[PDB]
Amino acid sequence: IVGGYTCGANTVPYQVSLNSGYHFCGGSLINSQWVVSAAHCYKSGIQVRLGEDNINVVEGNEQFISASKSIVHPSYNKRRKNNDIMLIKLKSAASLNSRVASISLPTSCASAGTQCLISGWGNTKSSGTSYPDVLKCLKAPILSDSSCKSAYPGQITSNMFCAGYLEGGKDSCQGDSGGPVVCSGKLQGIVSWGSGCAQKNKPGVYTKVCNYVSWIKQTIASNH
Ligand SMILES: [Ca+2]
Repeated sequence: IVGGYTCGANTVPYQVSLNSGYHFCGGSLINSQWVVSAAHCYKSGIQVRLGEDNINVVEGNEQFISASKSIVHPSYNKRRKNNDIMLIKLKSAASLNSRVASISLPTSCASAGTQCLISGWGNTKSSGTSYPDVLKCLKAPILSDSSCKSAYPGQITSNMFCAGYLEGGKDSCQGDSGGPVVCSGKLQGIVSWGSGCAQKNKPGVYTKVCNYVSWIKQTIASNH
């Protein structure tokens, strides 16, 4: 996250870190056994780390649980980043508490101008790299269809929305991928892609979670 602020320990209790001996992507806990992240985050050997603040120090409240299933959308297209969504099933159920909590899936799509909370341990610099110990946060509005598509001619599908700031300076970034965009208490976005980070006229682009709710429900139901 570029241009954000320190969330404070466990204030985003559905934020998880995906770890393969290092932090590489975010995710969102949607029930005690399942995480939503980005398809582009797929790899084998995924460990899910819940209850994190400082990802470099054991502080208490951490729960680490291996992914037992990693399910990339069957239509995920890598070059176009279309359908950038992945479900992770945890080997065992997480213990849910004030510091490890699920986030609700939307019941409808959000609108342009809606203010959301985007969070992550991703790069904090739009020029060069700096990685934070503790979870960072950014409030950002959802942009109009027209603005999103002007920003990224060719590239915007209906499973994508832009959120953030055209003047530059405030964005998600590398390492935030798969992480949450939460608006009015609902998971509406998944950090997906953008051209650099926090660049003028180039806002972040996010997986449109409202289109995937039935797919999410169906995939879980059939992976019992
Ligand atoms: Ca920790």
